[PDB]
Amino acid sequence: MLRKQARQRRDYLYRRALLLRDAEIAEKRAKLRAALASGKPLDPKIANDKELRKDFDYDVSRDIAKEQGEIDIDDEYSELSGIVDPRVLVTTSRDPSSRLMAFSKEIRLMFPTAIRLNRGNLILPDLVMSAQRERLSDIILLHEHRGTPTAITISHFPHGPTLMASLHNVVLRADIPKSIKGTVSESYPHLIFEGFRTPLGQRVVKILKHLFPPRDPTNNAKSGNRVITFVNQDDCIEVRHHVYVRTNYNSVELSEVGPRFTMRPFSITMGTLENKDADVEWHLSQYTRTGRKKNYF
Amino acid sequence: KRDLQLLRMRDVVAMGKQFFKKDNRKDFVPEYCQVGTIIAGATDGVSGRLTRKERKRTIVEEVLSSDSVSKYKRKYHEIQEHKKSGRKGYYKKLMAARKR
Amino acid sequence: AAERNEDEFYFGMMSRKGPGSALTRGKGFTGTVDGDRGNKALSVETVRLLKTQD
Amino acid sequence: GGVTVRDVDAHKFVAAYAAFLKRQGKLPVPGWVDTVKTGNAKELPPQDIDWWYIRAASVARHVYLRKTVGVGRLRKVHGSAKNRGTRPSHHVDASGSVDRKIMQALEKIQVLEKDEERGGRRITQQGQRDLDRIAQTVAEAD
Amino acid sequence: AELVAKRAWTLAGEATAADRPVNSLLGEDMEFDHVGKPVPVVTEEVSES
Amino acid sequence: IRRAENIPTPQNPNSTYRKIERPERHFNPLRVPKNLAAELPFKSQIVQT
RNA sequence: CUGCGCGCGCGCUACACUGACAGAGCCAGCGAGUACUCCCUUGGCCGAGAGGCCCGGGUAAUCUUGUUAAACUCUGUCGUGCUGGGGAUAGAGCAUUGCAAUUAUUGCUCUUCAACGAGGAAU
Repeated sequence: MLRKQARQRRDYLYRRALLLRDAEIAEKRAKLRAALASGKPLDPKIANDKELRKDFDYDVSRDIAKEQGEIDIDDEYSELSGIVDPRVLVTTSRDPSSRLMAFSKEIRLMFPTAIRLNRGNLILPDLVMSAQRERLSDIILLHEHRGTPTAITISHFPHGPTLMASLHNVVLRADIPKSIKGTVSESYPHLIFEGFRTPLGQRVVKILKHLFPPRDPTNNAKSGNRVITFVNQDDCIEVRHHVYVRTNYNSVELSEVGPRFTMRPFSITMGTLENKDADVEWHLSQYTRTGRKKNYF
Repeated sequence: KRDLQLLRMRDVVAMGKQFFKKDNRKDFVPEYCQVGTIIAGATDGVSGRLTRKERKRTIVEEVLSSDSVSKYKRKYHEIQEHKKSGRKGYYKKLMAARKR
Repeated sequence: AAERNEDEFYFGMMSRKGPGSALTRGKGFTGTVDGDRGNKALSVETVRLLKTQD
Repeated sequence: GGVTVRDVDAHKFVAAYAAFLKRQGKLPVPGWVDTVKTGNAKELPPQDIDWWYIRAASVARHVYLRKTVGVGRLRKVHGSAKNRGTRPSHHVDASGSVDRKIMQALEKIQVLEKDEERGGRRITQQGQRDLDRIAQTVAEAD
Repeated sequence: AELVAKRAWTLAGEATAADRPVNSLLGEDMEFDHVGKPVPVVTEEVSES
Repeated sequence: IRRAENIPTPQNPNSTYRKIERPERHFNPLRVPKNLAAELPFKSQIVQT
């Protein structure tokens, strides 16, 4: 099994590098197809390449399929997108506190298909090993400061990305009394994402919305009574968890049911939780000059 | 072999007073050699003739019997100071001055 | 070290001593494969010759 | 048959040797014995009262079983946990006056020797001789 | 006398913690650079939006 | 003022520029850990006599 | 005492007999460690201890370090008594870090010996 995970990760990295070179060529091939249909004259370096024309005659059709959106990009999520229900386990750090364990339970209840695991004495490579051995889609690690959580680590499996984020303004479910709160409904939640516009924003949108099981698309625009909101300002994604009734065709009553975060991501690594030496995709550039001026996501 | 190492280092032997053609092959030992001795020029025999206490066996023995061996030692000790400049006795001294 | 085939077979493994483990080697365990210093176990006739010379 | 001390279990050996060093009457005892603690990491002094023989036997066997050992290793060996009261336990070295004086005592009795050739203290050849002899004696009681 | 007297610790360029009095920074009004983005505090307009 | 009322100019010996004797920086060699050096494969195993 | 908005939260240590103490057995694993330097430190003395001192190995699977770690195991002492459970508070002394230790940095010794007898409702 382990040889298959290593081999498939190496094949994925090689295919991504080949896609970089092929994109450098296919930016030139899309000018030849647009000039053929519209008749505007093109560059001589493009029109006088015999290899480009000879291979263009075979590779028209994938460019047309990408224009129509009929195919999907080579990704770690596009293999099993809406086919499998992504199972995900939430774990603490090594010796958790009682409020960290209740918070772990609360963000377990945020996902309708998640499970929680007691860490105890569990070495982190064997944690990764057991996740790949039970075909989990995601793990989420939690770190507390003193009864208040300060970091999440959302890792996609078998070889997918980590998003490590630091938590702020955490208001737990376990602070309000049982007369006012209650047992959270476990229905498949709607999701809304607000303010993600860069390709890095669509990356974090993908690795956050593939944590939830896929919604049945027959009548999802009106059915379902539970929503989860990820909205970012100043690249600190703030998340709420509401439950709603549609009290009229023009009005809706919301009710806050879950914990509130404003998590800020500081590391997105193309590689799982065990790989400390995985190649990072983005990291929070503090101690640079304009790293506080520039806004990502 | 000492004589051939001396012949490839004969620029260093005459310390800048006489520079030589930079012939630097990978192997300094040629395939065919023969160690000989200058006999005599019949026109010059008062100062172009090494005495009995200077006709030595090898070439390295002649270099060592010559002068400026103190000059070689002076240049070697300057190189040794420049190469012991900051390596590890320096860091042992810094660590001792911190620990005191 | 991560992407290492556990069944690899070079033919220097029949003429080298492996890095072993701390249990098999002992207190003198570094992960470095030990090399030869050039010495060899010397037969009795040649040591008879050398000791006659000494 | 032939014998070492490695053929005899720890406690009955060290007790046999303790009873022998005691009986012998040659030993030096410093004098600050009884009024001393063994370590800063301890609460009470030893309960045997005359007990320097127990550590002398334990030291001498420890040295027999290896090349060379110094005062620092013995302090580290004979030390244990100190309760820092209400703050976590930590390991703490034992006293180097005890062990160094034991070594000097057993040196003057010719059962161990200085080893400046490598450092520390080595078992004496006469220490091998007497230790192997009492180790035999222990197995002869059994 | 002011020109000949010793400079104040604010007018010396390098003020280590031995020169000045104890809590003497609280009485000063200096500007300095900060590092990194602060975290946005959740205010009622943010939760309403 | 200083020449009249006889006070020397303030001079700091830590402030006066000096020549700095820099030894050549030599660093230690690489120190590979024992478990990594025993786990890495045969073609890249470390050979130390 | 951090944090959140005398009150609050995370904690450490206990109320002992599956124990405290004193000998004695004696067993890990992830680490780190000194160049233009004083880091990790064995051993030898001195010291009750903390520590001091003389040397020493290591830029390290090579030396510290088998990190002889702690619960733990054994043979003793104590005997249910706030008891030798507990070790707060406090006096006096000796040391180490540091330019500096008063509002007591930390370390050791003697002495002082508080609450706490399993935590209530709840959650």
